[PDB]
Amino acid sequence: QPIDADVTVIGSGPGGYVAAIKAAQLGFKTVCIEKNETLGGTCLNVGCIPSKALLNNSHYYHMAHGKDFASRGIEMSEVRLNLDKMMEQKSTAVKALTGGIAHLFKQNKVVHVNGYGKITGKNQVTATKADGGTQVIDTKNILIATGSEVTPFPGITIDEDTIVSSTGALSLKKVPEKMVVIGAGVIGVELGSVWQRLGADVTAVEFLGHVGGVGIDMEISKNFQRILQKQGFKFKLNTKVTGATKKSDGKIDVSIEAASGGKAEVITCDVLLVCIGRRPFTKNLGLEELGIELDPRGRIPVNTRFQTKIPNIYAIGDVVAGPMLAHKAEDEGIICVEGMAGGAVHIDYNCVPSVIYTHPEVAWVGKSEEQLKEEGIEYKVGKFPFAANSRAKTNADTDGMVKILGQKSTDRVLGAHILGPGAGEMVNEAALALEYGASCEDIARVCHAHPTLSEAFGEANLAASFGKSINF
Amino acid sequence: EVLFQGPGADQPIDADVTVIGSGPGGYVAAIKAAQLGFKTVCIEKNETLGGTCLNVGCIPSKALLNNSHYYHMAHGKDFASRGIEMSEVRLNLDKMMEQKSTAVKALTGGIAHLFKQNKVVHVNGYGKITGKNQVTATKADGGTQVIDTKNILIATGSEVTPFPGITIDEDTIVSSTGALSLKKVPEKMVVIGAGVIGVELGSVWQRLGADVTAVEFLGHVGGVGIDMEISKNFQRILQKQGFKFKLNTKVTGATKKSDGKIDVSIEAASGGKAEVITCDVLLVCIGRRPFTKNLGLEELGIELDPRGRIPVNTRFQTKIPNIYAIGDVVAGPMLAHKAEDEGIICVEGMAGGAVHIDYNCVPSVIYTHPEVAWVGKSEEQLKEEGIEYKVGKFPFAANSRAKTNADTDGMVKILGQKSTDRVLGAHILGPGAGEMVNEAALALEYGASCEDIARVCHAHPTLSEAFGEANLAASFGKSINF
Ligand SMILES: Cc1cc2nc3c(=O)[nH]c(=O)nc-3n(C[C@H](O)[C@H](O)[C@H](O)COP(=O)(O)OP(=O)(O)OC[C@H]3O[C@@H](n4cnc5c(N)ncnc54)[C@H](O)[C@@H]3O)c2cc1C
Ligand SMILES: Cc1cc2nc3c(=O)[nH]c(=O)nc-3n(C[C@H](O)[C@H](O)[C@H](O)COP(=O)(O)OP(=O)(O)OC[C@H]3O[C@@H](n4cnc5c(N)ncnc54)[C@H](O)[C@@H]3O)c2cc1C
Repeated sequence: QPIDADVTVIGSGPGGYVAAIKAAQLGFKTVCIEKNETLGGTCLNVGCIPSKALLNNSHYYHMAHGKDFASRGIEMSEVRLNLDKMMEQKSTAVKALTGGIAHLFKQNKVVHVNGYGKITGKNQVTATKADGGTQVIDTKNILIATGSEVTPFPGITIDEDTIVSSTGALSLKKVPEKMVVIGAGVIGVELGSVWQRLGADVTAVEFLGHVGGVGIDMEISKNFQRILQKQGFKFKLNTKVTGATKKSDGKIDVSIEAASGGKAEVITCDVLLVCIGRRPFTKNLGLEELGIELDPRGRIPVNTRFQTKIPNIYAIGDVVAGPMLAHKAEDEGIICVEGMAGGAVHIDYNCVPSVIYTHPEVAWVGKSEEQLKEEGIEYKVGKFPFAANSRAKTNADTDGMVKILGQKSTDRVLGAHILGPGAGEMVNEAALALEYGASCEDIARVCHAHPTLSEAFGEANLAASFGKSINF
Repeated sequence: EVLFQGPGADQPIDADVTVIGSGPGGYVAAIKAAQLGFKTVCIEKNETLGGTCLNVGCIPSKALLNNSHYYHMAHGKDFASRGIEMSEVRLNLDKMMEQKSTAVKALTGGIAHLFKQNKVVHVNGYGKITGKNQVTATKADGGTQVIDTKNILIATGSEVTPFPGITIDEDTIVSSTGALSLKKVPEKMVVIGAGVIGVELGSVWQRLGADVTAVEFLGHVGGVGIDMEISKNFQRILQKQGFKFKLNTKVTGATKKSDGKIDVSIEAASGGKAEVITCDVLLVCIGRRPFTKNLGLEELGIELDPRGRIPVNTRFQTKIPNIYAIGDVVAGPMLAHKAEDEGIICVEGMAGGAVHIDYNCVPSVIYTHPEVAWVGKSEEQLKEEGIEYKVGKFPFAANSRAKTNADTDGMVKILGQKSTDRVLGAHILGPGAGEMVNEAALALEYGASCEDIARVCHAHPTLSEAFGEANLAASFGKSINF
């Protein structure tokens, strides 16, 4: 009863489920092992999918309940939130896509093994089911796609009741009266804004001086924070949390101080969301016994084919270095297995976009101004505001700008940074541009349809290339 | 103000470039010509700048499409399915029209401010070319102003094409202009022509509560060059929304009746099956055509083509070499971004630059919900050119952003060259088509392959992943998620 495979994938998130599918499409006898009830990993079950659903639903709530719909002649006397039903739309979307992956596995003849996978030899993986039953897979290659987990806050114990991670925050049973968020990174700002739109009094506390996490352009970050403050989202930047006490009355007392030191203070809230980071997950996988050592941050070191020290054991996604993003994991999955089959293996982390699905959105790809200064690159800047864009103006949705960074000597686009409507979709045109080594002039000369938000991308590139846009 | 020459301002002007018309082609050409260091004049006959597009075209239409879509989401099922519960969703049409008007006004004022900032001299009057190097503007007060100029750029745009025997009065018989400003939602509307303008304006009124039928002489919706499979799928979706179609049908006449309603007589296009349909508002949108009235063309010897366009060469020169023409008044797709691009490169050409534009990289968009957008070649075009191609498709129903948003109609279709994998056409029916097609336009500019695009790290979850998936299916034979 051992299964014989060519490729055994441990984990079914964006890295592993896509790697399983592609490996099957390339002709490899393929197994995928998953410990959880459903397939899809962090992204589908407790990440990107439920968060974007709540961002969409909460945005439309705000449009209806606030001023926006009345200003377009859509009149309603009495707009009410039904939170159970909003959660149910979220849950339905999750269920359909997790079902979708099960179908795709059958369609592609990927064998799904349920259980906790442990590498029990160079060419062997053992999955242990919840009742203790085992299934052994003897296998040519092993692909580790075990992903990430929440980074705990030392001294504060998450219980998913009143002190929640992202997981708990995606499923609160009612709108909290007061919420504090620790970490103003991408996840914190998205979940904070959801709850703020729905009625919560929300403050994010962040040790650093800016919101939106690592690599966000500083000017874009400042402009983004100012807009969110005007919506009602409060921030205490440059601020340390010392501790948090669960109280007898169900509330929480949170002690903070300036990050440099000084001014202690206590803030009370009904829910504390702890989202200071995420970290690679390799627990009880069998690495120590194989001699595969981790790097100081818990990642598995790999070569450019994604091979560990043991050349038939591979790793991809949130368990390895680079941006902890679902598209990044997916592409590492694809190219790893293409490599197994003898092909070239390339991904360029500089061409991997980041998106924040707030309203307004934020999105960027390539280098920020700060990165270009660190590196000593000589660059120029083009900017165009959405207030001068015809589609944004027609939609009455005009916050933000596109900022382009270009190289003086060659006019090469080095980075694209977008704050405003449609940023998430627009950054894909920018990623193609960076992949192709576009000049700012090339982008300015594309015949962008009129009226589109994309025209602002064209115009900011014109400003960088020629010195001046047309419409501003 | 030397920069505004209205009634009363009639001294002779000297210019390097005189642009006749302030639509997307003309106003942008003026701005760019000034930025290149030419002494530039733009002449406009109407009370506001920005032409057809700003005043009676793209801008007000897009505003009503956006607002009417939201009304649909609120008033039907969508908002309730997200737990957003509302008592009594009511249409305030005056207030919706007012949002539209506000946007138009801010953008027309925007162009006036840009002309100032760039030192473009705005002459308010009817321009007529009165010599190889001369334009005379006649103003509203009867006065005249001579511009002695080295180059002339004709950007006089287009007008609605009339329907013989049906008089547009902008009351119950409207053009696109009248349809953009109706006082009330008609109980029933007939639309003559199922081109882009017709389906957009139909759909607006359908959403707002009208019963709508479009009558079209050809066998498909969405105008010339739309891919036939995309057209059929789109038509089907619009039928399920409640928008009726009579294709392969000609209108033989219309009569305004004593009850205020209109009887529209129709037949099969080939003949027979005579029939009458009745409506409260009749929208006539069979086409648009180039506008060159009283421009001085005959006197100069500039002969028009049989469709009324001004023939020009690859630098946009007419047969008189210092007289140029761009935009809706020349050949090619009658589109704002097309006009604007011709304008820019024409004036770069006057300054000594290269003049290049690849029409196979010019997208078209329909701003319905779902949107339709495309660029490059359709299947029908590739067949008739004898090009060997392969197809990749990916449905929005398998895309995570579309699914999460419960916004899943349509697909992306990519056509790639059977041997080289070169992208030859991209055709998108669904949410976000208008924005997404610009990624495809950029790809086509480079001569990119299906593989090239499949390997771009599109962000997750985005609609654009469907674009990547369809390219992957075209390149490798199979996508990941379908
Ligand atoms: C709240 C939130 C929102 C997010 N939003 C976005 C977004 O909008 N865009 C974006 O790009 N990214 C987003 N992310 C990040 C994204 O979820 C991750 O980058 C992505 O899931 C990583 O994919 P992966 O395949 O490497 O690992 P994961 O998705 O973490 O999957 C790892 C899988 O392996 C399983 N597993 C682990 N060990 C074993 C074992 N020994 N045996 C069996 N199974 C095992 C796990 O149970 C899990 O299913 C978000 C994350 C969170 C928490
Ligand atoms: C309802 C509607 C919806 C549309 N939607 C879209 C869309 O979504 N996207 C898109 O790309 N296109 C759209 N279009 C088409 C678009 O409006 C045109 O292709 C575009 O305006 C053409 O630009 P132009 O500069 O060539 O001419 P025009 O915009 O027609 O401008 C010509 C200008 O010249 C002026 N003029 C003419 N003759 C003279 C003279 N002798 N002296 C002085 N002034 C003169 C006119 O008054 C006018 O202001 C739409 C059109 C309509 C009617």
